[PDB]
Amino acid sequence: GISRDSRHKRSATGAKRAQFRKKRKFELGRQPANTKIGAKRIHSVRTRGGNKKYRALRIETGNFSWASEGISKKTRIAGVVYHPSNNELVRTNTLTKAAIVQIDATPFRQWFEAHYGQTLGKKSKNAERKWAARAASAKIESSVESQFSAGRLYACISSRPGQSGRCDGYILEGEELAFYLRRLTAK
Amino acid sequence: ELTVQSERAFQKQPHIFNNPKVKTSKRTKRWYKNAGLGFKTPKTAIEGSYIDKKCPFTGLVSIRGKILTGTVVSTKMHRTIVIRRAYLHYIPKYNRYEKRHKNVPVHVSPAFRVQVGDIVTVGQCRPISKTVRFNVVKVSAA
Amino acid sequence: PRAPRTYSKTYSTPKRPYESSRLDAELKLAGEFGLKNKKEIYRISFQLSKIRRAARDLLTRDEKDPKRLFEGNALIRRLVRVGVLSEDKKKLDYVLALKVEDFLERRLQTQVYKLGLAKSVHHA
Amino acid sequence: ARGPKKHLKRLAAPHHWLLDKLSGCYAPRPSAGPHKLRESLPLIVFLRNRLKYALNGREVKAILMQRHVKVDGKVRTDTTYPAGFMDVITLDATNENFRLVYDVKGRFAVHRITDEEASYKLGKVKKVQLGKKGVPYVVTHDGRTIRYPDPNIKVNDTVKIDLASGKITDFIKFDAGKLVYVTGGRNLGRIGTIVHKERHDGGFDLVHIKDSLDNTFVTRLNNVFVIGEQGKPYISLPKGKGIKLSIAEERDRRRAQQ
RNA sequence: GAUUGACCCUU
RNA sequence: CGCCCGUCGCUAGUACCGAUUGAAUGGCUUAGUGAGGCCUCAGGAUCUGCUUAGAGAAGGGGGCAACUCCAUCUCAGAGCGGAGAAUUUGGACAAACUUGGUCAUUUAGAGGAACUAAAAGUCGUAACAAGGUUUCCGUAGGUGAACCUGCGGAAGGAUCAUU
RNA sequence: ACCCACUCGGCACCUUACGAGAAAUCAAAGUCUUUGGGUUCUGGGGGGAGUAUGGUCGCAAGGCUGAAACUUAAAGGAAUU
RNA sequence: GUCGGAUUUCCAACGGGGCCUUUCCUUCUGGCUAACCUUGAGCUUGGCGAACCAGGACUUUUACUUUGAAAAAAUUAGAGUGUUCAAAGCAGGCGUAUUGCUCGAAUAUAUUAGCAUGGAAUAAUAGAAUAGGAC
RNA sequence: UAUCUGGUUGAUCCUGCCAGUAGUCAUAUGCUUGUCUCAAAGAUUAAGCCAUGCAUGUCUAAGUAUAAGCAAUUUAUACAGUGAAACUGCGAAUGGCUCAUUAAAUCAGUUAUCGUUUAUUUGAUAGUUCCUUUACUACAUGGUAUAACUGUGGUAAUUCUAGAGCUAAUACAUGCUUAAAAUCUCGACCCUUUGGAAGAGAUGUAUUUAUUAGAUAAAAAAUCAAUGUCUUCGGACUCUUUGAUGAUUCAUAAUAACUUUUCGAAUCGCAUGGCCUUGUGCUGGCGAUGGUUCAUUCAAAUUUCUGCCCUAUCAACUUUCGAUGGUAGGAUAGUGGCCUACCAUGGUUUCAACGGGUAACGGGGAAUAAGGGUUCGAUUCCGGAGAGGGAGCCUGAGAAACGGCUACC
RNA sequence: UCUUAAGGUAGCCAAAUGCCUCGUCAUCUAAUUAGUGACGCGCAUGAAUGGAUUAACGAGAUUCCCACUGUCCCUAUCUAC
Repeated sequence: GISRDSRHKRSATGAKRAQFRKKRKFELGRQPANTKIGAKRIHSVRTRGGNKKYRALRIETGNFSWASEGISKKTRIAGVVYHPSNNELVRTNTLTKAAIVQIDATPFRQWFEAHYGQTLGKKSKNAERKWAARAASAKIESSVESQFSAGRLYACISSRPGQSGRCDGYILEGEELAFYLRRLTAK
Repeated sequence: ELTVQSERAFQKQPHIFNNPKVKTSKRTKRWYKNAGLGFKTPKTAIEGSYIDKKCPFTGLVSIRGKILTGTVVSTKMHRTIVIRRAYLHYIPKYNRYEKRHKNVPVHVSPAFRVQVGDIVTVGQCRPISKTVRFNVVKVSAA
Repeated sequence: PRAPRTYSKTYSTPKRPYESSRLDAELKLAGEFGLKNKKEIYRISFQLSKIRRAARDLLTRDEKDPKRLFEGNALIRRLVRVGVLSEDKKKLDYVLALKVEDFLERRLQTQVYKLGLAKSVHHA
Repeated sequence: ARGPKKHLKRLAAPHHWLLDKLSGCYAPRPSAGPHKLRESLPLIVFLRNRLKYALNGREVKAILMQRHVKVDGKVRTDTTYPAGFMDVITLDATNENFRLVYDVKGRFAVHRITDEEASYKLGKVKKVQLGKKGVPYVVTHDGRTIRYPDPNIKVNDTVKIDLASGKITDFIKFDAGKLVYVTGGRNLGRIGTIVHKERHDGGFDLVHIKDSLDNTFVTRLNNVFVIGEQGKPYISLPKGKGIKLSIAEERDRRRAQQ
């Protein structure tokens, strides 16, 4: 029953607009997804001209991208930690866009070991040569190493789960890291 | 706006990714654009630190349609101001005019510094808020 | 539904209902031209006023105006087609001063009496 | 409201159909097709009024579904198929081909041509893009898409297409000193031999257009349409050659060749 | 400088 | 012998006020209820398919008689996709109602008070002449009624005038 | 200090009309059907009525704003005989 | 000169394109190579731009005022039109009459508004003054 | 047709109204009413209430016909039907009607979508794939069952209907045949530093998360962490273009590359031309549409700029959390306080906001003037709204649809 | 005119003052000698023997409404003494 017009709102001067039309099909709204973690459940809704929209509810796994390393993998989420919109969303551990979640980083660790060969936290000659050639660029900074030792990476979801049914995101690196981590440690 | 990260969210231009690998001059990237229609992009918009997703140059809005001008009457609103558009409305029966005006609210990018009484020109963009539909492109008064 | 069909009046009543001179003139005109009503006189006066207004609005425009020349040529062409204006004088005085008497004396009913086919206006 | 209209009232159709406002409460609504609703001439009116070969709608439908008509070389068995401008209507019966072009005064006139001319048609491109599979293409005024055009064809240029295959037989660029055919506004139906155009950064470019008699006007770029080079045109033009001779001249030549 | 208050019918 | 004013008396009409927590209609509502549809964790049918061990049965088969009875149909126990019609966890849209807060809105009302009208009512004679106390204005008081009086003002005065 | 030319700014006066006006009369009430220097306020037949009602100011008396219903063919302006 | 479209000494006038009168149609780099310093015995190899294009710049701002989509449809009078004339619709008209052909249904935009364009009269806070004015 | 006349007085000049006069595609009414054409016609009060009858259903040669429907052809036992019905499709969202609401709201002209959807329509055909991967299966081909056909369910009843013997899908999932260049990779070796023969996965978009080719206008100087075109170590690097508009993160594709996998024809009609190591095999045309999909349009939604009658006996209006903009999110088809968390009294206003009234739908548009125009516009055309009022929704490209459903008076 | 000097003015009223009287009309109720508002020839209202009105106040008198309840329908049970 949610509507999406402006005729129900007060005019820019503050005048109460009169009732002009009934609520219209082309300006409707729908209930929030409030998608959660675990037991992936996607519901399909038929919209204007077909155009199936995948409303996510209790998603489980998502596709996260390390932009610097130019990699992307599927990975399960460990829960949200900070939300610019609302802290109640953080408490409810719900999923929305631009939400900061934790990931277990296991596929990323496996990619790092398979592609660079540097140990984290604690063989053919040709493959060793290739790894040594790709090496000498495994020293980005200290927080990434600390997070990978911890086994939980901080990443923000860039997708719209209630629009596409996918909780796709990217891992924080650089100034967004240096901002969100100081925000979390600031208490 | 002394601090560009005074908000809860991290203010960053979409899809402008700065590689941390290099350590040289200009370690961070800024995205601007030519607004078009002959309006020059200020060096402040070129080299600033603000984000302002609604900026004509450093934002994602495209300026198209009407191009208006007027003197600002209120600047007490964040990133948006109201200009006064004075005009004369013709009345055939009496064969003369009457002073009329219309306060239109427009969005002011942090590239421009404006104050009450300044004449600014604005260009139409997509609806930015409930009332704002124009973005300032030049300040023409001191 | 269907497009409307336009209909226009063809006559006009005098502004003063009882003018002795006008009543005498109209009765004499209708008696000498064999008319059944003053509505015929009203119709002919209506078209006379229409064409006089047309001529005045034509003279409104500047001399050597294309619209003025065309519209005056059309009006004079129709006037000479009905046969009232001179075939060798383009002086337009008759155009500005056509008369109800001219229009009725050009009308058909009196044409028979003029050419001598009935010898009486009412018999015609 | 609530969905696209299917009916068309009389007095709401474009005036250049030369319809009669009486004798019927409705007008034949053009269907979606190659041209716009307003600047199109449906086969029903073309066969009932321009040609009189069909007296009413039942006969019009009889012709089209009896398959005596092909539009642009294709039958197009639709009673109100939108037949717009520059398109060729071929009738194997009577072996007669028409090119739908505006007359001097902007009404789609009957323009009989031969098989050689009816083979092809001209069309101004609408835009040049890079469609799917990375294939460059041009979308023209006819709703036609031409695949793999040469890099030099740009906007507002026109293409002459053989109408049988996808080959680009010829094209005419857009530049000063080029003959055009103005389609829209007061000047629907005039021949151009243009001189220059005003840019006016922001939209609505205009071109200055002087006919043979040194009569010069202005017409929007979206309203201009080039149909050949200077001198010889790429198609044949109907009677009067579309020069807009004033009404005094009209009566002059009528009373001359009465 | 007193007391003189009033007078039903048409252009 | 003109004209003319007001009270009072008769007749009708008009609007106004009016106790009646007057009443009847549509808008937003501090608060409190709340039908139906729509978004959401969970209980119940059925046909489908893979398999090694338990029954009744349309030719017990390698020595035709102690051992495998043939996927041939029947029966309970092992693993899964199509109905989420009985509630609802959380909700949102939101029909339908109170004591109280308005719309020159509409409308009833005992009674009160004023105005308006026509040929012939009573009482006076206030004004029009210096109208017999010049008239009139503001204000205040008084009085059957016009009106009278005080105070200030005006001339539209009955003086355009003093030596 | 008066007496005489005489500028300037005031209160006013004295004879047709240049003009205005319905006239009385008016050097403005003129320069307005040969109609526009700028600007404010007010009126739209007589009454009902400066009433009712709602505001608002007032101690009050009352002041300011302020109608309709209804009634009416005149009411008025200059004294021409 | 063609039995009133025929215009040379046309010396009776003009917004606008050029020159002198202190009175110029925006940088600086280029492509056709910019109103041309460049005679091939009779439509040219390099000095300068805006009358198309490139990028920074200004009609600091108007009001005002001629030129084109602008009131999408019938009207305004019609080259013309016999519905019994006419109101009306757009019809209609002519063959060596067995053939057949064809003109035409356009012209005013119904305030204000937004567009592009020429103009400068009619009214300026704006410049540069306790110079953080111009090459 | 730029016009006036009677009424105040004994008479006179005047402001001043009353009355007269003439129009009304304004209405009603009275009397009368013979012909020719088009003719408005329950608008005004009650967008009051409605008996009845009708007003949206519809198929071809080309989805299904095996109906105790029908008349049946023959030098073919090698496939001619019509067709009262009912399932899949499409429409029923167009028409037509009425002005109730609605006074910056509709609407008119002009803008914009570089801020979005769009069934049919047109131009356009989709080879990259066995995601337990040199076999877990049918490509001269699939799997599931309610629709038809025969008795029964209630009284006065309705467009109410159930469990049986069956049936192909264009009703619903899975699947496949192309040995046409090439990158990223796993890896027997000489024991590095111009290196090279072997076997296999991705290369269409639906999520848009990383760089780009996505540049664009002039002459000299070399030692790099990580070698390209190059081949007379003194033989050069010029070829790094796949783009119009004023403007873009706009318009392809690659090293990353997800999913509950809509899809990449398990479709119907019409005359058989050619190949044979001779089959109920192989090759070749004319017609219909779901479906990656890309572009005016029929379209819709938002959307600039200016303009709307009366009223100040309406001067301040907009509120715990929308009235203000900003940041992030959700929802939308999409922008946007359309809504959610934090941050101000921000926004409008005598140039009249806000409030009230309208016997107010708006515009095109009748009645007069070369300019005084004042009214009216329910009504034939366009844009709105509504289907007794409010609210909610399914299907559908399109509906808040009311001759579609779900709830009172 | 007469008694006896004047004849009840402004106001107010079946009033805490009106016998007739449970006055008449309206309203309030299903029904009202009650209440309130009107009307007054008022047995016998009335002007510092003060008239009329009046905000606030009242263990003053009276009417109605909401809430509340064992007053009541219609009673029952429990505790202490």
